[PDB]
Amino acid sequence: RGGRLCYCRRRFCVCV
Repeated sequence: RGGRLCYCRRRFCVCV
């Protein structure tokens, strides 16, 4: 429920 994941683009990632 809600949201929780880390996106990875190029050579850097980010959470929420």
